[PDB]
Amino acid sequence: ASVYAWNRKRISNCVADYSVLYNSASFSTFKCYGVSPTKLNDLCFTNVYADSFVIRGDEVRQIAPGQTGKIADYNYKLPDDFTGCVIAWNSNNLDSKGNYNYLYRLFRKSNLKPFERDISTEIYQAGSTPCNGVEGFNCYFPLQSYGFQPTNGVGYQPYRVVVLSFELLHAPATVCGPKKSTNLVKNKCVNFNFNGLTGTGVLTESNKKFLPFQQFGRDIADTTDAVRDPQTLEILDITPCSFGGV
Amino acid sequence: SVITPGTNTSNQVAVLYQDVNCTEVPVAIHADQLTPTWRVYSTGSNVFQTRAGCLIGAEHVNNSYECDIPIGAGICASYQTSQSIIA
Amino acid sequence: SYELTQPPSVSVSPGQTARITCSGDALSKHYGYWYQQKPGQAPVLVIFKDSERPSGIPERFSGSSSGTTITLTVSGVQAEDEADYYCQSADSSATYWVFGGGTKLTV
Amino acid sequence: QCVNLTTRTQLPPAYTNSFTRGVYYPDKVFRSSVLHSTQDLFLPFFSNVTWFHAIHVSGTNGTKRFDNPVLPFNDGVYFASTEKSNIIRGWIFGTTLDSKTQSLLIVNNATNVVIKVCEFQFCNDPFLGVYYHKNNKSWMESEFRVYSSANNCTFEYVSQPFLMDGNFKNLREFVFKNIDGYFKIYSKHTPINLVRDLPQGFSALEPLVDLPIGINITRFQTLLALHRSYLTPGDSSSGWTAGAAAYYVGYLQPRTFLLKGTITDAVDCALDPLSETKCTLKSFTVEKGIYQTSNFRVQPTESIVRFPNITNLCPFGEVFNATRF
Amino acid sequence: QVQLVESGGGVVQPGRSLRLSCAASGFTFSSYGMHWVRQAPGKGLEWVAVIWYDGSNKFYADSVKGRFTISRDNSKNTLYLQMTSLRAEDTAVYYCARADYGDFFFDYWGQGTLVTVSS
Ligand SMILES: *[C@@H]1O[C@H](CO[C@@H]2O[C@@H](C)[C@@H](O)[C@@H](O)[C@@H]2O)[C@@H](O[C@@H]2O[C@H](CO)[C@@H](O[C@@H]3O[C@H](CO[C@@H]4O[C@H](CO)[C@@H](O)[C@H](O)[C@@H]4O)[C@@H](O)[C@H](O[C@H]4O[C@H](CO)[C@@H](O)[C@H](O)[C@@H]4O[C@@H]4O[C@H](CO)[C@@H](O)[C@H](O)[C@H]4NC(C)=O)[C@@H]3O[C@@H]3O[C@H](CO)[C@@H](O)[C@H](O)[C@H]3NC(C)=O)[C@H](O)[C@H]2NC(C)=O)[C@H](O)[C@H]1NC(C)=O
Ligand SMILES: *[C@@H]1O[C@H](CO)[C@@H](O[C@@H]2O[C@H](CO)[C@@H](O)[C@H](O)[C@H]2NC(C)=O)[C@H](O)[C@H]1NC(C)=O
Ligand SMILES: *[C@@H]1O[C@H](CO)[C@@H](O)[C@H](O)[C@H]1NC(C)=O
Ligand SMILES: *[C@@H]1O[C@H](CO)[C@@H](O)[C@H](O)[C@H]1NC(C)=O
Ligand SMILES: *[C@@H]1O[C@H](CO)[C@@H](O)[C@H](O)[C@H]1NC(C)=O
Ligand SMILES: *[C@@H]1O[C@H](CO)[C@@H](O)[C@H](O)[C@H]1NC(C)=O
Ligand SMILES: *[C@@H]1O[C@H](CO)[C@@H](O)[C@H](O)[C@H]1NC(C)=O
Ligand SMILES: *[C@@H]1O[C@H](CO)[C@@H](O)[C@H](O)[C@H]1NC(C)=O
Ligand SMILES: *[C@@H]1O[C@H](CO)[C@@H](O)[C@H](O)[C@H]1NC(C)=O
Repeated sequence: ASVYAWNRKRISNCVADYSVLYNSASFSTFKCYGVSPTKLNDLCFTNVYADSFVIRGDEVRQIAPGQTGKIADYNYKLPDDFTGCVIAWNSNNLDSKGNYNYLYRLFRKSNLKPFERDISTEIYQAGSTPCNGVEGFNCYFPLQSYGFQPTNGVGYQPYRVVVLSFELLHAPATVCGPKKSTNLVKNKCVNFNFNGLTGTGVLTESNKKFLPFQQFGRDIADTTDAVRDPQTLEILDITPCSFGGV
Repeated sequence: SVITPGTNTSNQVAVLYQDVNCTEVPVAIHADQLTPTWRVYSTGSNVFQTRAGCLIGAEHVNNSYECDIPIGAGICASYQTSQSIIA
Repeated sequence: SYELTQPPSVSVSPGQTARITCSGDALSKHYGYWYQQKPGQAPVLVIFKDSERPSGIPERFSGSSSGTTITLTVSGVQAEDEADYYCQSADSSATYWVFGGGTKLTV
Repeated sequence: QCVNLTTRTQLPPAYTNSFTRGVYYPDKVFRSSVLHSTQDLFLPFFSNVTWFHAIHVSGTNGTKRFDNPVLPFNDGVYFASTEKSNIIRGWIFGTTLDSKTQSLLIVNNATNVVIKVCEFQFCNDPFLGVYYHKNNKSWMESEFRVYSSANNCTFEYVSQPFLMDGNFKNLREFVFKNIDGYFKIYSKHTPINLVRDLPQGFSALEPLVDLPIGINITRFQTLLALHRSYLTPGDSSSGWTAGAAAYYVGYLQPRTFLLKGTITDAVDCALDPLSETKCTLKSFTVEKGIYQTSNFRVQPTESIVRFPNITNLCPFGEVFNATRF
Repeated sequence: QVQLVESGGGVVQPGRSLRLSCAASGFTFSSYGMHWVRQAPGKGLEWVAVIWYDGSNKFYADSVKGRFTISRDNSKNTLYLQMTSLRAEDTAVYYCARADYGDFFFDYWGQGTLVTVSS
């Protein structure tokens, strides 16, 4: 799809091994923002919101935070707290013939708020003339085509640009990396790990009953004090061993 | 600065605007942005001009007693009679 | 909606009156009715809610609704019995009405 | 489909006091009554709410009375329902409420609640129907008249029935909460109570199912199931739950609180100077004395720009559209 | 009792708008939703059309949907229409029908407008 008409899939219920994704060598431009690409498929991410679209390859720099000009102000905006990833690679065999089906948003009334999809197609009157559908001076229709002719220079090729959105350490975790679950340890000084919430602790038992819903409680200091098992659904209380001196 | 006899005691409070002359209280906060409890604390009747800025929410008397809640500049407050925050 | 199942023509003449059988599974949801076509081409309702006849009717029988089919309102015959009947089994809330091609009554 | 049920609007409701009834349940852990400062979005108390007349059943003469309205959504609403005989069979949502935006269908049924996200051609006022057969006594097949244009649908979910069915009024109350990313459902069915206000006590608003969709949601419409006939508006003659079908709409606003033989709940917002003092001290009891809480400042009344008297424009095109450099 | 005084059946081309009448007698007019039942001479009855009491929804039957517009007006005191582009189907004795909700019944039936196309 096009950049303003970006298609979003909510990908759920995964044993998601992302390490084989970027190690496939077809993917040319790869970066990630809040997580490094080394430790993607060791964690849980609760979702993948993948927003998938094709840009011409000259215009691929405007999708980082702190950018504007054609994509971020008009087509599709990434906010400054985007923790996910940017994947880009050529599709000149796929999305280029003179291919003209892919389009762009060239004008908006205001600046585009991030993670929204706008399909407004009435024209932008930059001047004081109330124009209707014409392409004269200071009044313009906002949508023109990516003209994907394959036989031009570098940057003219269609780049399939997919960004990936997710949130970190939210309570229902259903998209995770490949890792088999171990079994319970019962008051030992263990290196614990519960859906990415890792550390060293002594895991004791729990008998005093909150309410039904979310994964973790946490203390005054904001560190976790008592943590959910994601399969058996009881609570192990985190105590340490041997803090202090000699 | 608020002045209270305690939440155990009462819910009557008095507010000291500090160091300022006080025709200017309805521009000194956005009480219009605040809850309309604060329009009593934006304008009201129990207003007495005091050396450290004036006091609202309390009644000025001339009768001198023991300094229960000190305000400043020789002025002290107490909560008594039907009970009221007297100054 | 779709058309109700009816007999086209029943011809009978002893004094015992055979019952016209109207069938179908749509009578449970709203139920099978009777509409006349008198001499004069002046139809009236003669029996409504399967049970009650209105005021000032020429007094005949009623319906019972035993399961799928209903025995109708015909009593012992007079000389004015040339008029026929229309099955009308309604629906719930989409509100479609089908009358059918009707019956005949001739001795 | 559209049997058009927009009514030129009848006798208005009063806005009766909501006492609490509105605290939902955060977390799964094991502590008992621990005075807990967690932060989540909960109900304000003793301000305005609204209820409305569902099927405003008149006396001898009236009109047809299906008046189920379309409302905006401020990213979370406490819902309540006095009704006991299960005419509420779901809810519908959407921002455009058209085929432009994928639209939440949640619809209750005799053995499940279907959950769907799909851009539907919405009828402006659809309705559902529960009637009586002549032959079977209570066969409650339900005719879903709310979704028409199934274009780009992805979400399909089969659950338990949310509203289920005993003399007195059972409040079956809900908190829904639009958050971008995940959408939250918080519900309570109370036992039997005769209060013609919203019935007394707190709410144990338990969580049942989560929706992992979390899109833009702007506007709201709930669902009422009634076999309304086509026929006579004065002789309307449905007569199902006359007057006790009143359902109650809350609101949420950014606001802070305290939790609590187990943990339950409480508060932490600054509204008056006294709650400002309890905000700054972070203490619910405040003792006797003078306490410096916050700071005042005289606000900007307007804006002025002061620029000098120049008229002509700068030579941009004398280099940017010039000959050469 | 009600008996529907309707007239004005007459000359029409096939594919021509004739604005037939169903004036009423006996009953109140913004508290009954009036039906229409047709009958060809030589066949039985069949329901065709119905409105509500302010022109809100205008139901027609499952083969003739959209090709009619029956309506109302409180001043004219008739029932006007345009039958739009008939396909040699409007050779019948039209009637209206007053229903009063005894679980979806019809009560009384008038005299009958007859409209004819010439083949
Ligand atoms: C819900 O309520 C809706 C509004 O009701 C309101 O609220 C309620 C509570 C109550 O109080 C009401 O009183 C109140 O008004 C309502 O929706 C309305 O439904 C009407 C259905 O008949 C509909 O009328 C039709 O409109 C279209 C035009 O579409 C619109 O046009 C406007 C103006 O240009 C535009 O702004 C819009 O964007 C739309 O495009 C029109 O085609 C219809 O005419 C056709 O049908 C006639 C039937 O006999 C026929 O005579 C016509 O010739 C025509 O047939 C064919 O038309 C095409 C057109 O391309 C030709 O190519 C073709 O050759 C024709 N012939 C054949 C054989 O195919 C109709 O408009 C009527 O036209 C006749 C023509 O003589 C006029 O006499 C009438 O006066 C016209 N009617 C009106 C009302 O003006 C109406 O537009 C809808 N309104 C709205 C706001 O949506 C409905 O009750 C409920 N909706 C549901 C249940 O979905
Ligand atoms: C009338 O309705 C009831 C339920 O409302 C039908 O009862 C079902 O009977 C079958 C036969 O054993 C059971 O397996 C089902 O569990 C029953 N319940 C439902 C909800 O289907 C009853 O059969 C109906 N009567 C007739 C004659 O069909
Ligand atoms: C699997 O996980 C779910 C939720 O985490 C839990 O309810 C269920 O009991 C688990 N099943 C087993 C066999 O552990
Ligand atoms: C609260 O106030 C009452 C009377 O003012 C007093 O008897 C009581 O001891 C007080 N309690 C505390 C904890 O201050
Ligand atoms: C307050 O303002 C008025 C007028 O601006 C002035 O006369 C007065 O002296 C000021 N000060 C006090 C302490 O009232
Ligand atoms: C208090 O002091 C003021 C100062 O002018 C005086 O006018 C007043 O009479 C005094 N007494 C009372 C009872 O207010
Ligand atoms: C709520 O809204 C009504 C509007 O009818 C208004 O009269 C009332 O003052 C409002 N506030 C409260 C607290 O009821
Ligand atoms: C209601 O539930 C039954 C079985 O659970 C299902 O087969 C039926 O289609 C549902 N009704 C709808 C979707 O209208
Ligand atoms: C549904 O989604 C597919 C995905 O590409 C799209 O091709 C199709 O046009 C969509 N359907 C409609 C009616 O827009």
